Amino acid sequence: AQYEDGKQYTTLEKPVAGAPQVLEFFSFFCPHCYQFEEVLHISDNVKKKLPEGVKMTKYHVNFMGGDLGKDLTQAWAVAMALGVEDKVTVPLFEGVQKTQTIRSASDIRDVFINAGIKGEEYDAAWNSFVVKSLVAQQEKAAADVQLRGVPAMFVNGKYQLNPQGMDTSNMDVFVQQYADTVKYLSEK
Repeated sequence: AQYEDGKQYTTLEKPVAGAPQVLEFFSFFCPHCYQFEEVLHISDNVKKKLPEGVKMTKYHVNFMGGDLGKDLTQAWAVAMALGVEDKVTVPLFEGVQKTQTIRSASDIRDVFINAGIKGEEYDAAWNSFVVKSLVAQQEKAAADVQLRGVPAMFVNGKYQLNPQGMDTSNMDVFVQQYADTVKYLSEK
């Protein structure tokens, strides 16, 4: 057929109960994730095609970058709690990988301050248990899909996107296939 298990996607041996409908994993340290987000715009292209009543969820991962990697997962939790993901995603990627001016937790915070988030507001969120549980949720989700690498995307806790089974040709043909595959999986 057009969409095939083992080609555009794979099927988790162990489906995840109560998982987000569309779950993306990434790291601000991840060069392919930079490409995915800032050049290919995978998230946005996927969202433009998602059915009504389907939400996209995006989690950060710890295993790249040591202590700064975990700081970034905690800051991503802050971004989720404050609902400012679309203000900090680009300057966090560029700060980590382009300018490489993000080297400490304070440098991360600066990105939020510069983006208009009040210091008191960031710090309260940073130290909150709501953010601790969001960090735990992201870690839990990684365990549940038995995550081995980023970027990655899972649909309805049952299917894993398999970009190596898609075409690499035109980045755009690739992006369209990826987005088309997510939509197909969402309706499966």
